[PDB]
Amino acid sequence: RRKDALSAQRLAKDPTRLSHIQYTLRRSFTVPIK
Amino acid sequence: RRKDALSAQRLAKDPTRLSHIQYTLRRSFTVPIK
Amino acid sequence: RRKDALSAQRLAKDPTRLSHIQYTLRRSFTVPIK
Amino acid sequence: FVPIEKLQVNGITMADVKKLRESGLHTAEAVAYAPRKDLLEIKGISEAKADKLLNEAARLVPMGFVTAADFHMRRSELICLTTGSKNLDTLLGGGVETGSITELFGEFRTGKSQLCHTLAVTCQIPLDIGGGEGKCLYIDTEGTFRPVRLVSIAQRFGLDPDDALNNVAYARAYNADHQLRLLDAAAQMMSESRFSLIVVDSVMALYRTDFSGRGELSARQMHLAKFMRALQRLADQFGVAVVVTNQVVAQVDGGMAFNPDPKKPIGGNIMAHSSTTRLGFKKGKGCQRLCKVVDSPCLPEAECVFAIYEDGVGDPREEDE
Amino acid sequence: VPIEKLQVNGITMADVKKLRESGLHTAEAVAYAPRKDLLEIKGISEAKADKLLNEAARLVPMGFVTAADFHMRRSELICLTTGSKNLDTLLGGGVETGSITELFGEFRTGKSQLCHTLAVTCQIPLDIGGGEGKCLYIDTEGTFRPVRLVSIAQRFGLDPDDALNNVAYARAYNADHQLRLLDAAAQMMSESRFSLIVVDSVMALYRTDFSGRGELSARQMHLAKFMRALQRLADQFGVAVVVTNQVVAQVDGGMAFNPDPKKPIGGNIMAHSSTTRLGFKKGKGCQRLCKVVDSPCLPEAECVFAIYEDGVGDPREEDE
Amino acid sequence: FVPIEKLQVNGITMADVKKLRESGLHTAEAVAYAPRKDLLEIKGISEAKADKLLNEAARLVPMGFVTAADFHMRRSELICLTTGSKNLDTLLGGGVETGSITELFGEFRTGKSQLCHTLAVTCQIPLDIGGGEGKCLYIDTEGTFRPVRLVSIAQRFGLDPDDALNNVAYARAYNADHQLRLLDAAAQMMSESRFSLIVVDSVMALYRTDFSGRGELSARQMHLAKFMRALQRLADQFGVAVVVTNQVVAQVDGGMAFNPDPKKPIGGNIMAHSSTTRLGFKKGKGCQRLCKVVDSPCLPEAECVFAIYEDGVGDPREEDE
DNA sequence: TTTTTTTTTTTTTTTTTT
Ligand SMILES: Nc1ncnc2c1ncn2[C@@H]1O[C@H](COP(=O)(O)OP(=O)(O)OP(=O)(O)O)[C@@H](O)[C@H]1O
Ligand SMILES: Nc1ncnc2c1ncn2[C@@H]1O[C@H](COP(=O)(O)OP(=O)(O)OP(=O)(O)O)[C@@H](O)[C@H]1O
Ligand SMILES: Nc1ncnc2c1ncn2[C@@H]1O[C@H](COP(=O)(O)OP(=O)(O)OP(=O)(O)O)[C@@H](O)[C@H]1O
Ligand SMILES: [Mg+2]
Ligand SMILES: [Mg+2]
Ligand SMILES: [Mg+2]
Ligand SMILES: [Mg+2]
Ligand SMILES: [Mg+2]
Ligand SMILES: [Mg+2]
Ligand SMILES: [Mg+2]
Repeated sequence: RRKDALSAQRLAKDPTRLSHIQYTLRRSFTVPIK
Repeated sequence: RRKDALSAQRLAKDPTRLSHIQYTLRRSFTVPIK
Repeated sequence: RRKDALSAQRLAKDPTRLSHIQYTLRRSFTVPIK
Repeated sequence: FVPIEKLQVNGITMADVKKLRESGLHTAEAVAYAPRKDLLEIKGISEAKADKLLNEAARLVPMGFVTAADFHMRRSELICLTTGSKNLDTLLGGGVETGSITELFGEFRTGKSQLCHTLAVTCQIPLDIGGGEGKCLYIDTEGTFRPVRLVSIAQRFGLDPDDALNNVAYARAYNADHQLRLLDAAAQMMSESRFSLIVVDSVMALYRTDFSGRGELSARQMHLAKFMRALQRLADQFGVAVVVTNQVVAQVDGGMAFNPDPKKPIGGNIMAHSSTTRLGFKKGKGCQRLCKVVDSPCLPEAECVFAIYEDGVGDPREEDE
Repeated sequence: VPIEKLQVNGITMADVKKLRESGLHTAEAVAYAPRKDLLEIKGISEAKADKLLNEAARLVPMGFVTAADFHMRRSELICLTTGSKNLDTLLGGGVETGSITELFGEFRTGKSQLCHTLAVTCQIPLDIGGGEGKCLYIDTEGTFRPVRLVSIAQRFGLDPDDALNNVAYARAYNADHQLRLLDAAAQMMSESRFSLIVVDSVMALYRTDFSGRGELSARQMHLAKFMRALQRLADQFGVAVVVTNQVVAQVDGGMAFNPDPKKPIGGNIMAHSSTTRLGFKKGKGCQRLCKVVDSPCLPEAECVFAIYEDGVGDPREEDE
Repeated sequence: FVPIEKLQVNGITMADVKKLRESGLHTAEAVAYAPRKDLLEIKGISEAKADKLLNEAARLVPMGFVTAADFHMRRSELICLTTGSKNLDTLLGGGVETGSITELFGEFRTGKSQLCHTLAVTCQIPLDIGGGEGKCLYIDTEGTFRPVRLVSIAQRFGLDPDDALNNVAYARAYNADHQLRLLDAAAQMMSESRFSLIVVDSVMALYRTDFSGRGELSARQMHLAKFMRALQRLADQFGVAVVVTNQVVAQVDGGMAFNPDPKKPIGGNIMAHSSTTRLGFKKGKGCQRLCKVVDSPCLPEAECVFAIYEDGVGDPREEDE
């Protein structure tokens, strides 16, 4: 648990997480079945 | 079923379908009774 | 016991009480464990 | 409490004050607690004047936050009124608390009016013995008030019967509208002189007959809610202990067999939520009666036995055991 | 995020003080506020408002986030224990921060006792299930009792003096005062860390303040504004919010399907605004029944909890 | 669809493409459907350039008359998403329809959000079972999104929880302006990857409080109409299913007793006319729920019963009967 | 020096008796 788990500042201090989110959002769609 | 059934690209890629539509539109009216 | 214990006039007559309340409200949080 | 005369500052005229007093507002606390809409709907006050009045009232009396320790230490000095019975004092943790609504409900002949009569006398004895050192006010809706009991109880406590009778004010209501309107004169009377106790016996004596049928139920409930809210404002303003008596009704539909008692107080959710403390009364053997705490924000559920005698409400004797 | 971070790109301290006087205390509040309310502030121009909006949008993210990251973020949310194992099991660890929890039921159901227990337990360390923060209490019925807080803190081993000092209390006398107290609450929580907000009760004043069917719309809209402000405060500061509500018996027995003729006050606005709803009923002795009515992620079930001198707890074998 | 890059012909510069992308237009269909006024409002666009762009868009995208037989055989191949309940599936005639607007209205704890979650998770399964094979987009206005339900339902369908979570985009709106602005980002995102479902829960939540009083009713209705027009245009462009959630209020005017339901949805005439299909939800016994088709250009009026379990929405079981 | 045009758009429950 964290004092600021849902705080937006947590997203502001981690540009790498935002870059990963942006990369995952526009990655090509695939069938989610193994 | 098709992923782009209602896409305008389907109509644009088939000039024969458009020609058939134009031919059918201006064909003379007839009574639809057999 | 006082005839004007819960009366609002008691607090208005003691500005030091209000200043102490405001100072206590604004002091930083601490764990209430000895 | 702060008198309303202190409000005549920063362009406030005496005419505005007299209009407000005619409107039922007799103290600056009344102005502070009054909502903006109700203050504005009174004829003769402008919006800017109303805002100025609200700002002055906020300046005069505090309305902000406060630490819990200060509130606790302030509450620890609150005056509690003795009831003349040690068992009831132990059950209530000191006696009847001022500034809170206490309801006494039960069947007939259970002595609900006896406690009100006793409190009408015990509110004048000195503070050292659990008194209030203030006048009492009585509102009667059943024609049951009897000064003879007050004289006897004052004789029990050694107080002068003439002074005891002269220090209590009495009024009788004939309908719901008159019952509500009596509070307007009561506020002025308690503003002119110190009081400590208000008694209403009973709250729903007139409401049961004035409003009948399912169509009029909503109006009756709303009127009762307004009456209790006005009582809450009055108690907050003057800090006087308010005691109300209520009747009971038998539930014909015995679907809820879990409750062994088929009698419940009338009033419904409004009455249940409005009352701060609720005490149910039952008849025992002889003069003994059973008192039970039903709802209380700080007291546990328990029961006690108290006796009634010619001198008033007291602890049961070994002869009645 | 402090609002002082907005002191860039020509922003004057006078603008910051005007925003503070207007009730906005953090950059999140500025970001969430629409342009219309910013224009209503005296001394604010359209270009300045646009610059403020852009600066706020830069500081806090407002874009799209994948569901996995949101799930892993919510997995670390803080839940406050209620002192009862059954309640924790039903709520999956206790009350959830950042969401509105409503408790409704008739009188003598112990809602105020549960509120006191939550208020005291918000100060105990995290490893026990607390929140480690101050509590704020708004009372609309004059039923606050510090004695219960002292006793329950004695149960948990806290210092009564510190426990009383760490709890802020206020009382509202009308709807306007109740709404106005939120600005002071927001300022206090901006100046110091808080974890819990308790409102008991929401609908007490609205029953008498507004009269007749003619004023029903105004009352409902004022309640909607109050709940919108509460939700904005909750997701701005991340503190848990608990509200208590009363009940009313439905005279029309047309819907005989429901065995319970009592429904909470507030109607559709109250029902939709609250994130979670718990109904309370009285059992035998000190036992009480708690039932989950609405919850986006919890099934419908019931639990039994007892009230003792030390607060809300699990029922004992002696009560069975 | 047709990528906007095909417009880079006949003297159209790449800077014009950048301006169009910044203005919210991302596809050739967007240019074709846009009126002249909106194109002229874009800075740096000349009238001749706008005419050339319109001509090029019309050349690529056919916009003429089509015989009804071809339209019928085209619509016969639309993808319909299963809702996981055969009883509810039969009423919809195969499930929700892509390229159309479906609205769900009802009181609380009726399971609208659960159904939205089930559609959000079922749009990824292969279409031969009833899926859409595409990513889902979620816009939340009440802070009620719960990925745990998505994980559980994906476990029910034999889907990988990690990929199921990774294939869903989530966003939250804090005001009406932000909610409207999020559509630009959604359109930009869908222009790069294949999507099949868009859900808005709920449309009418923010507008109720953002706009105040009777005076601001017209502005609120205009903004709502603009938002629904944007949603319809987006659905036409990308051919994805659209689901919206609506709240309900009780009409105090009980003068008309013909309709036993005194509850009507929020939105006024704009919501009623804009939405293509409308479904009302009511609570049954236990976990069962009732669904009723209120408005539909093709489906007859009827009712259905479904249920909610830990794994999502489904057909009721005999145990619940 | 002349010489007017032309509507939009819904909110929102209360309350036991015997
Ligand atoms: N002078 C008296 N001396 C002794 N006991 C008395 C005296 N007067 C009344 N009582 C007792 O008190 C009872 C009535 O008390 P009281 O009027 O307070 O009851 P209650 O339950 O409040 O009544 P109600 O519902 O009619 O108001 C009598 O039945 C009797 O037992
Ligand atoms: N100190 C205490 N010890 C034990 N039980 C107590 C104590 N204080 C209160 N109670 C119990 O709690 C009940 C009232 O609790 P509480 O005020 O929280 O109820 P509530 O239903 O929320 O009431 P309200 O609607 O009046 O706010 C009492 O009737 C009693 O049974
Ligand atoms: N995991 C679960 N298992 C069983 N029932 C559940 C589960 N999660 C939620 N529910 C039930 O689903 C209902 C709530 O569903 P949902 O959140 O979709 O409500 P809604 O009527 O759409 O309201 P809202 O306006 O709050 O979104 C409640 O009856 C709740 O008990
Ligand atoms: Mg009698
Ligand atoms: Mg009597
Ligand atoms: Mg109570
Ligand atoms: Mg309570
Ligand atoms: Mg809900
Ligand atoms: Mg829902
Ligand atoms: Mg239609």
